Amino acid sequence: RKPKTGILMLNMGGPETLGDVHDFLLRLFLDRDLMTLPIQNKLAPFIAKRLTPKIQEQYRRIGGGSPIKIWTSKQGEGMVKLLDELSPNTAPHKYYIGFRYVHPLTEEAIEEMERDGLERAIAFTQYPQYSCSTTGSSLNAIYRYYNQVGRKPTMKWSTIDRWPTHHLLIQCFADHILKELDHFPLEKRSEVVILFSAHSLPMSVVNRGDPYPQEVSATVQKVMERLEYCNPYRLVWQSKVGPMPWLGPQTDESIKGLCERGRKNILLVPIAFTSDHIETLYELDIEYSQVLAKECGVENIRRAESLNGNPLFSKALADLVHSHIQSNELCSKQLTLSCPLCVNPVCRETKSFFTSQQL
Amino acid sequence: RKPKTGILMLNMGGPETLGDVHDFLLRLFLDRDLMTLPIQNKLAPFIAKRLTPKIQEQYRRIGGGSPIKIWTSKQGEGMVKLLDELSPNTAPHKYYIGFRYVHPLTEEAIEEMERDGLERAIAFTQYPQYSCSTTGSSLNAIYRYYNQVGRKPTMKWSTIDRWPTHHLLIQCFADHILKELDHFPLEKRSEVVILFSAHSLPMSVVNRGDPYPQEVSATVQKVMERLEYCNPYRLVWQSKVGPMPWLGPQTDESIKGLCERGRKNILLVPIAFTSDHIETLYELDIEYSQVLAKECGVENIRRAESLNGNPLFSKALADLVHSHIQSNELCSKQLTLSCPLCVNPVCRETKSFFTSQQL
Ligand SMILES: CCCC1=Nc2nc(CNc3ccc(Cl)cc3)nn2C(=O)C1
Ligand SMILES: CCCC1=Nc2nc(CNc3ccc(Cl)cc3)nn2C(=O)C1
Ligand code: FES
Ligand code: FES
Repeated sequence: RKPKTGILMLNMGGPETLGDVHDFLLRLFLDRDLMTLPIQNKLAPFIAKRLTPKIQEQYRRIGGGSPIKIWTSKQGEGMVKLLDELSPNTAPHKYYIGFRYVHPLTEEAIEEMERDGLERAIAFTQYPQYSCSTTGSSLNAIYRYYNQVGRKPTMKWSTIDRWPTHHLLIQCFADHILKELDHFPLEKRSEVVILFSAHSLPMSVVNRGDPYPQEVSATVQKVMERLEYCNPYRLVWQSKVGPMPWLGPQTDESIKGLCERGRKNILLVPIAFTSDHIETLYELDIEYSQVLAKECGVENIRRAESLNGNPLFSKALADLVHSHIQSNELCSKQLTLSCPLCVNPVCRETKSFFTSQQL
Repeated sequence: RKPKTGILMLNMGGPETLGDVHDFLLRLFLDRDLMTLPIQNKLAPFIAKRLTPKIQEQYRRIGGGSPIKIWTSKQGEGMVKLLDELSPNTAPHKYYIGFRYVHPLTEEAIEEMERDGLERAIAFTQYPQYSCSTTGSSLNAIYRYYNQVGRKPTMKWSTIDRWPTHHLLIQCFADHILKELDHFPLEKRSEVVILFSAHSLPMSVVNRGDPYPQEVSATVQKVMERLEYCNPYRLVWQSKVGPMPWLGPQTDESIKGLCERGRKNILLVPIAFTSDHIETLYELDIEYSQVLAKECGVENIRRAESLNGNPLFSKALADLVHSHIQSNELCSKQLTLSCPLCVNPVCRETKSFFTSQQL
């Protein structure tokens, strides 16, 4: 039977092999929604070639590439198997992967969805918490695609544009935290500090009204509420690059600071990610948990397992799509409000693209 | 009958009359927990005398002084009346007001509680969301009082040090938002943007790991959950002072930004305050809603009523104390973890003061 409903899973993506690193970095630094550097179409290629060896070396240290596509695929397969049973009037369902910076690109996925002749298309961001830098840029690419080709879509579009507090997402995080708490020495379990580590944002993005920090904070609160506040916690921020101000405190300085103040039993939680990638496998697990932690005299530092192949996460994705379909929603209420200090004209056009869709 | 249980309600306070402004500013700029300044003991009286006319004029604009003491007293009386019936084994209950920067000062309240011979003393911060600059500095003052006086307490101490998601606090905000939504023209109700406006913090405090922004975000999420996401919202930050970086976006810039982008129907919500004071009556209601809003061409800008005399809020306070008593908690789990980049040694001493209390 031909596919009736397409679920486009949106992520920035990462290079699968060392050979993919250069083009990954090229697309990243060309992303005007992320950064407006001068002589962009010529300054970004210089940055890409200069940083490729360093970034190749990071991926070599975690096994040669990013696992994002593998995990996204497994999660999508499970989502589809459930949806075909959950929602037979919109079946058969097909998942598509739309990466921002590597193949398959969002634009290639849209071409395939259209070639498949879908009736309905769901832009399903894989970022639970919305940032203009993540979900916003992915959604812009969908709007831009139809604007560049100059023709209108042959499928009815809608988006699941955020889901920071979905009860099954929360249950997954709480399950992985408890599982990891069990791996500390029993005499130190109560002593463990839970560091929720989310990707940071430049302060210039925070200060123009990006909803990401507040939504990440809501995920943290719902998790800790499900855990009945069993351990103390803090929300800290990782992966800052460059010389500009970013939202802190930084994860690495917070680890170092806890250690120097007698808190040497630490549980890291990647609260803004749904699978492993360079920011967990390299930044948290190598740079912080092995190098920094040893330098500071950590007793035990562990990290909750990424959601990856947990079947409850696939259930969460299918439940989100099912509710989205039954409610006839085109987007969240939050998407109808663009950032108060937004300077990009595309954001309003992308918003209107989804709110005006024929049902 | 002799009072048995004292509830010390902690707030920064504000000057009741124009004559109180100078000493209010003096204590404010002498507070090393709130800000560090060179030669503070001679610099602060310079700043205090310089700023007194300006600040007296702000208070003149809202009727001659701060209403905080009035509202705190009404809230405390209602709390006590309920507690005497909720918890007769700890009755009679008596509330005490402990202001940081005006009379009655935290130190004066502690003296009175001790003189009254209470069996039990509860440090009940009136900030639902914890910052080291608000609740932390108030709790430090309790520890420092016993440290300076050289004696030990004659009453058993505990603290309710935060409550950002208490279900009755959330209901009060939701009720006031709905009531104010009804005062917009019906044809614009759906169009209203809800700006949750919380007092900002300097980035130097945020980057230390202060828990405030995450907890404020959690209050916002629970309110909007109760409101069923009926309107788009943003969390923005007010009351920045000085030239250093603070957490944004600023409330004033956000109002102006919305107006220039076509969102001319705005509901302000003071999400980190429990009553009116200068930041609502002057900054929000005069500086932003009358002057700024008129210059930008707002159609309707309103503000949810502060919780003030709402009897449901008094029920929330009594429910908090009652549950605190039943559970034998000395403090939240979160208080047992100091800021990872905290450089102030009193914070740990204060923490230990409460965790170590005889039950
Ligand atoms: C306005 C452009 C300035 C820039 N904004 C940026 N954001 C990021 C990473 N964003 C991110 C957030 C959450 C998650 Cl889950 C993953 C990724 N990198 N970056 C830059 O290099 C320049
Ligand atoms: C002219 C005064 C200089 C300063 N004023 C400051 N205010 C604060 C945060 N206060 C705060 C109040 C209420 C709430 Cl709900 C939350 C937070 N920090 N701070 C400084 O460091 C210096
Ligand atoms: S920047 Fe957030 S909407 Fe354009
Ligand atoms: S600064 Fe937060 S504990 Fe001292």
